[PDB]
This record gives sequence, C-alpha cells and structure tokens, in this order.
Amino acid sequence: VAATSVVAWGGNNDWGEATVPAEAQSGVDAIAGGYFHGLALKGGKVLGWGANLNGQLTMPAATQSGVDAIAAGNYHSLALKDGEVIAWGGNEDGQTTVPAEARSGVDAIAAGAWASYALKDGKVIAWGDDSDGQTTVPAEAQSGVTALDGGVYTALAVKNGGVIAWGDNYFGQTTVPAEAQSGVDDVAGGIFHSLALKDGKVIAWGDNRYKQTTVPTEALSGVSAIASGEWYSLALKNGKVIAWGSSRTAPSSVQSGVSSIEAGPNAAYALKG
Amino acid sequence: PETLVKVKDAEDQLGARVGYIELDLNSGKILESFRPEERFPMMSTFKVLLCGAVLSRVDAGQEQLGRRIHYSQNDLVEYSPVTEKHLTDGMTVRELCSAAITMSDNTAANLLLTTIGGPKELTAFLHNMGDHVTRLDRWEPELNEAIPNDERDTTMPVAMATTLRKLLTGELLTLASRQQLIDWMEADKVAGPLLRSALPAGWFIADKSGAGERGSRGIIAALGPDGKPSRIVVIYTTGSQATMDERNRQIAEIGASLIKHW
Ligand SMILES: [Ca+2]
Ligand SMILES: [Ca+2]
Ligand SMILES: [Ca+2]
Ligand SMILES: [Ca+2]
Ligand SMILES: [Ca+2]
Repeated sequence: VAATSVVAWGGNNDWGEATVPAEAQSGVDAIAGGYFHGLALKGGKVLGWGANLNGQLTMPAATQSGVDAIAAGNYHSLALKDGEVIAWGGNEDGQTTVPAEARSGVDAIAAGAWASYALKDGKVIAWGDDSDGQTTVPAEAQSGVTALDGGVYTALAVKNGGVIAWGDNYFGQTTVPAEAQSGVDDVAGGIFHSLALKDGKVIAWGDNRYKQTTVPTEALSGVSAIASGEWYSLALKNGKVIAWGSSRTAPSSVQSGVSSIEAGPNAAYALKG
Repeated sequence: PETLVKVKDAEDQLGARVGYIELDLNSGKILESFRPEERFPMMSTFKVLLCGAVLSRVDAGQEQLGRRIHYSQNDLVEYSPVTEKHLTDGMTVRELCSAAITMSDNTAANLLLTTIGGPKELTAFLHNMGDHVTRLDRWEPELNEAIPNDERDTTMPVAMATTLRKLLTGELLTLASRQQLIDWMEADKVAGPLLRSALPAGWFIADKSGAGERGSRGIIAALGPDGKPSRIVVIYTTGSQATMDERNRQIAEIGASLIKHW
C-alpha cells in the first residue's frame, strides 16, 4: 500500500539514515533500513538517502524500474526484480556477489549486517560473511521455507510454521522456543535477540539485558507485523506501532494510521497509508 | 558579534540551552562565548579526550598503537558499527581510536576506557592536565543520559575548549601523537550536517560530534581556511524537543555565521 507520509525515529541519525527525503515521503510501498543508509521503493524504482561511503546508494541502472522488493545491510543494498536478486555497495565479504541460483525464481530477500539471503522455491540461499556461521544454511532451511530474515550475526526462517535459526548463539538468540515450532508467520532477528510472530502473538528470546525480550502485554495478541533493529523491536497492531528494548518507545505520530513498519539497526520507520 | 546573535537565536529556535566558545588556536585567547562556564553532557565528544589519554600512554611507552585487543559478544553495546564487525579478529588500539572518534563507536570507547582503568582514570588524566571541570563518570551508553542538572559526564565550553587546545598544540603529547589525534578528528565521518556543511572549499576542519538523549547534541572542532586550523570552536546544546535535523541545522547556521564573519 502506497504511503501518504513516512515517520522515522530512534538513534542519533548520525549518518542521515533517519531523514526520509521529500521524494520518499509519499507513494512508497516499502523501506529498507541500513546502518548508514535507507532505501525506498516507489513505483518499482529504488530511492535512497544517507551515507554512500561504500557505494550502497549508487543505484544500478536496473533498479530504476520494475523492482519488487528491497533490503539493506551495513554496507550493501539488495533489490529483487522479477525473481532476480540485484546487489550493490560494499563487498569486502562477498555480500554483493549474487550466486547463479539467485538470479531468477526468487520470491523474497533479506539482508544481514554483512550477508545476503534469497528465498526461492522454499529454499534459502545465503552468501557473504560466514565468520559466525550466518551464511551456512541448515539442511532444514533448504526446502519448504516460507519466510526469512537476516540479523547481525544470524538468520532466521519459517518452515511449516516452525522457526529455524542459525549463526551466533552467545545469548541464546538461536535457541528456538517450543512455542515457535508451529503456527509462526514471521521472524525478525536482532543482534542478540530474536522475534517470531505467531497468530498475532509476539514471541521473543535471546538477550534481555536491555529488555529486548520483555514483550509489552499489548503485543501478545492482535499483532499483524513485527520488525527488529539491533537492540530494539517493533510490533504493529491495528495501525499502531509498539516498541520496546533499549528504552525505545513509539512517538504519538505512529500511534495510529500505520500500514507497515521497518526497523533499521538503529532507526525505525513507519509508512502511514 | 553576529555569531553571538545567531547562537542566542539558536536557543530561541530550539527552545533549549546552547553553550558556545570560540578560541584562537595560537594565543589561546577567547574570541567569543555564550554560557562558557555552564555544564553540558559531552556525549561522544569525550572520545577525543579518551584517545588523548591513550596517546599520552603510547608516548610514555606504556601502550602500543598496534597492540591488538580481542573482545567478546559480552562487550558490545548499541551504536558500535565498527567493533561489532571485529568480534573474531579483534582491533588494534589505533583502530579502536579511529572508530571511537570517526564513527562514534560506543564499544570502541568502552574498550579503550578499560585500557586506562575506567572513567575515573580519564577524569584523573584531565585533572593532572589542569582541567578540574571536565568529568567522565559512566561508560557507554549510559553516559549519554543527559538528565537535567546532573553533572556526571559533563564539561564546560571553556573547559573542553581549553583542554582541546592543550592536547592539539601543547607539549602534553609528542608531535607525532598530536598529529595522529588531529588526523582522527579530520577523518570524522558523522559530522557532515554540522560545522562542515557551512564550510566553503579549501577549509580545514578536524572535529568530533556527539549525540545523546533529551536533545543533547554537540561538537568540538579545530578549523581554519587554507587547509590550516586556526581556531577551536565548542558548541553544546541540551533540553530541546526538536528533531536531530533541526538541531544539526542550528549548529550549521552558527557555523555559517562564524565563516561569513571570519
Ligand atoms: Ca516487477
Ligand atoms: Ca562466504
Ligand atoms: Ca512468503
Ligand atoms: Ca532483519
Ligand atoms: Ca535564551
């Protein structure tokens, strides 16, 4: 749904990643938050703002039109165009070198801090940094997957309503709770915590020193969407955004009328429809 | 005195307190000021003092810029873009300072704080340097809390500016260390919408910005035309309800005033 306005908040906006320029303030149906930049999808065209030290904002010609989805990591950007995954920006860890199988048939993408993921025919394909095992896909996630997401040192997937998680597990962010073995509809990975949306209920596990897994009561039912930054989380319920972790809260501007949310490492974004 | 006008107008626009001090790098003479002796949270601007202390140790041979430090998941706190990428390979003291100063990496600052013994030790460093005002009490990210009237983790514009001048030109650090400190500040990556945005071509600026809670925002800088620094400028603000962009803009405009009447 095309937004009529966009609200961004959280973090220090040190790189200008939380300032959505006028051109992306309306008509955009998607936003992807990177560490130093932001991307937006407008009429199939990829827009961007923020820092471009690694060329993550030097849009490839092919993204000027027909793009269906976008994602952003620490130094790179991803776009999905007619089943093909397009990548650009920093490539120190091979995160922008798209493998052959991800050049067609892909129906979803997600970016990790230094990694890229494609979902095609129920199979998760990953590339880029693997120093924490975040890009070594478990056998289970290689078939029947319906949703995926990338974290900083991790990645998550939904298969037959059950969560599959891999990468760093220092704080238990990859130990899937019994409750998330079925009925799960979406996942979101934080730096040391993880989220699952199960029939309107937000389930969280992993680190809690900064309250990341202390789910507000209101987010225990009727939630239609979730998103995770590094140290904070978001839930969308009846057009109202709910935030928790690291003292993050939701300003009054996103208390109503929000049709979709996006969480960058630090900056949160709400698309008002 | 047109910069003074703009500074006071910044308080009008932001509905908050603004502290300002402009020093002549050479004579160390105060050229202009506003609320020079009131306290403000340093936020990340303290990282330049922290690395000053680190370099002092390198100079005395108690530390090595190339010494590699390995840390764990347990050391990471928010706003640590560089350190979060080096859990496996670690980072050298030099790299930690570059990250703390040029990217405001919180974890890097915490790691460096540990190499000197903690926040009390940085405060000890400041005292023995002649700065009995500037104080660091907590670690990242807590030190950015900026609760009103709280003096923890604060400095005064005149104190910070004086201390900055002593570090960049005094005999406190060797010539090599003074140059490395100013090099890190010149390589600052998170201050473009501040003084740098009002800077015309050919000007030199070495700075360190800071952002915190409850509207706290700030910057310390050594700048000058013709690729050479000739003045120290310190600006702090706290208490505003305005967006970060609106606050950046006011600081930028103060910068424009400084430049237009330089
Ligand atoms: Ca298309
Ligand atoms: Ca690889
Ligand atoms: Ca799907
Ligand atoms: Ca994610
Ligand atoms: Ca006033």
